Amino acid sequence: AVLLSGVPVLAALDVSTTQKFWIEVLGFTEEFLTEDFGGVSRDGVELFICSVEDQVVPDNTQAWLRVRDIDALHAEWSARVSSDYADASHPAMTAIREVPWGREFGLRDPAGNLVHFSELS
Amino acid sequence: AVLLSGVPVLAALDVSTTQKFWIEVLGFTEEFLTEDFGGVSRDGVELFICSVEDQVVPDNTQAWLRVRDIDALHAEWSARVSSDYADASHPAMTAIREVPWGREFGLRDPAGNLVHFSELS
Repeated sequence: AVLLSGVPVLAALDVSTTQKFWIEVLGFTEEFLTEDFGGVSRDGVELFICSVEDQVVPDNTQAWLRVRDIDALHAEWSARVSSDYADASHPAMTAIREVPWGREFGLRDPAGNLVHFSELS
Repeated sequence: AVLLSGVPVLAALDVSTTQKFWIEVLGFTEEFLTEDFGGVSRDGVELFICSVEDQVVPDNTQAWLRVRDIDALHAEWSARVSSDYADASHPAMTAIREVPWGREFGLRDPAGNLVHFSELS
């Protein structure tokens, strides 16, 4: 038995809207969408999105995506996603930060999930 | 910018205990452990484990791991993890199920996270 890859599952009270963001704003390709369960990918890296009935769940859900050329990716998204992280009514994206293992930025989606885009250095 | 891989983040009120399960029971290799944040991997596939203060979060957290030879993996774990899913006091593992996209089993860890081990067919 060999493990092949891992697929983070984001949570959302509204799967469809959250998936539309990952696709149209962030530039992921749709894999599938049902009412309760959605999937997207970019460069073969997949993320699923599953419905929940309590907002505390997505507000406490995270994922990491390892990237190459984090600078290009942040620039792609800088016009599209607010840098005002303190405003919880909209998605937002942090600046790129240097952390002890590499560089990363965080992105909070419309559902509340926090995804870390990171590069090892 | 190229995405390289995705890393699911499990939730837990007790990170250390949950990581000890993934390592000692499930046979993952430790990557790191701090009080609030842990990492493991197997065949290069990583999972992180992050602390939360509300049990509803891990009880509603999922991940998918794509595998090859799901039958070998289930057999590896069958003596080690109860098949009594209805008993919530211990980890448990479902039987392998045929789903419209392939075959899969679910594993609920001590923290409450549900991870799906799946094979495409």
